[PDB]
Amino acid sequence: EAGEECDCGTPGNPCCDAATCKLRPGAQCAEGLCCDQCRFMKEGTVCRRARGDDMDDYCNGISAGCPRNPFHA
Repeated sequence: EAGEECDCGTPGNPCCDAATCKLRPGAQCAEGLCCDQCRFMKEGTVCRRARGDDMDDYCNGISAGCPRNPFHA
């Protein structure tokens, strides 16, 4: 979202930096599993590593939220 949850929304977020609710360069995201150091995790990077039971969800690279795997998320 990064709307009301612009700086964090809930403290249980990766970067949770207020610079994301500001026009400060360097911070692109504060929320989502695909957000690392307030930066979008590069496409191809998993936001969820599989382990037999789980399946690998891959980040879109330009999205902080973990995109649903089209091959059964």
